[PDB]
Amino acid sequence: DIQMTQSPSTLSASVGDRVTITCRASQSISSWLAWYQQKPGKAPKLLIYKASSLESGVPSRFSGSGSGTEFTLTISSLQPDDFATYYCQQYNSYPWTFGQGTKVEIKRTVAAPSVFIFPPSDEQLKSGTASVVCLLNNFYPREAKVQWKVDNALQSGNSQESVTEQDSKDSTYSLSSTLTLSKADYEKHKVYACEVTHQGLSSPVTKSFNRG
Amino acid sequence: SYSLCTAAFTFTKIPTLHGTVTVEVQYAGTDGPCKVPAQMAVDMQTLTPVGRLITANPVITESTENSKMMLELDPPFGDSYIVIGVGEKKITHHWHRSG
Amino acid sequence: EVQLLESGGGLVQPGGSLRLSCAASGFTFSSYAMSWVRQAPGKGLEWVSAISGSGGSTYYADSVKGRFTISRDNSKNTLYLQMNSLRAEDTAVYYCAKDRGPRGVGELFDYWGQGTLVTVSSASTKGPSVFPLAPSSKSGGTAALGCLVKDYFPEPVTVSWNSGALTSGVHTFPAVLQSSGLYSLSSVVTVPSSSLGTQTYICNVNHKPSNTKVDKRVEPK
Repeated sequence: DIQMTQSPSTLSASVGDRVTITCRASQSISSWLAWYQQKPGKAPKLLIYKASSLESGVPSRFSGSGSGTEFTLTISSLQPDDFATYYCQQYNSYPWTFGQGTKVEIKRTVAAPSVFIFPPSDEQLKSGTASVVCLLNNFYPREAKVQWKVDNALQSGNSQESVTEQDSKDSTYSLSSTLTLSKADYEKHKVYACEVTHQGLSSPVTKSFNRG
Repeated sequence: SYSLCTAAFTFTKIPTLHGTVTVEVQYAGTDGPCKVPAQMAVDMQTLTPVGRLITANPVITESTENSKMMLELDPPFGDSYIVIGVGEKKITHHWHRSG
Repeated sequence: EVQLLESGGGLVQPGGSLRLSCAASGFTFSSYAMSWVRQAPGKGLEWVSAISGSGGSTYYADSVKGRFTISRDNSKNTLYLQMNSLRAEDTAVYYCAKDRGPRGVGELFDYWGQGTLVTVSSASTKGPSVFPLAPSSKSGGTAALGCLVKDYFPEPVTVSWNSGALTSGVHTFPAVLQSSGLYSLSSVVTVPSSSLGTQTYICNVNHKPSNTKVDKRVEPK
């Protein structure tokens, strides 16, 4: 099966910059190679076929080059709607295999997150469980560190986080750490806090509440 | 019943037989055994199959790379384009019949 | 006007069967080759199967061969994919794409549909629990509220704010698979400092698999 492997697996750049993605094949495939773009939640779109031929509707900053084994996709000047994951595909023979993808992200000024905590709703306590939620809002870069401290004791194996895709207006990220405990085991502690360590925070910010 | 080959074909020893024509092709693929797509046309115009294509039901009978194949077709008089394939690796040549 | 619309996906037990459809509309179907490409949630695109414009030729991927069957009905402009021995690893969004060139084999995938989700598991349809994310932080941070959608299966859940009126500052992060095998989702929105007693905020959760659409009013505590 012809193996497509792209490089790199993750890209960061600012608008106006030139970015170049790479795709090496397991064997020689001359110019039989396409490129697609996929935005989060949408279907892929064909951008370039036969290595350098643009598909009608694709802007001029997109270009393709390569033959035999090493092909590259180039964006002359990154624009705010070009951020997506880009796949590689050889149609030299069947089965038409793809690469693993390349995620293009927008660089921006470091942004500190507004941190919020939410206590469990009573409604849920009646059910039998309790979940505290820690929300990091509109911060860059994506790399963050959220820590749960219950009565100043760090937690592990009770929380689950999830970061949103880069926003289109301000190129910022947003994650949410959900700490879930039993109602019996929740009721015994008092203070609940999430510690936040970011690249755009001078000192760790922690927002908490004491009840239970 | 076989599927059509999905790889690329080649044009080796170029060629008549007082009416019919013969051409040898080289298949660069491992999905054999598949149907070899061969026909004549007037190209860039939804390649309408003209001609006859004499060779009976051509198939790459082996799953090994770079197999050779003898194909004989009945091209029409005048200029024509012997298409060997189907897809984006479809090769095309030029023919002229005794005018 | 090339419009493609996949239909026929959902939840099925391992070893069962399900068949997908794809109604193509904007081109001469009897001239173009169509294919099926799937995408596991969080991973890349894997090629499943492709069929010719006549149906005389049909190709499959090894992980799928001898279990799926691709079919075509050129009279009704639809395309099918019969899946008869589904496993867990077949869980993906299945796309219906059309060849970039007429009378081909499926070398390229010109147009794509948005897809239909198939989740193969032994778990049962479980409706979510939506609990408010009451807003406090007493001229505050800038205010923040939301909803916690918890313990649902399968994955498709859609949440909207104020019957689609609230749309700025909303954050719908991806669902996290909890250790129980059930998903949990958080949706949040930042609103102005003042306006918290004036305009009321409701999150509308809809879980089409369990028919549990709900309107949870988020009041301040």
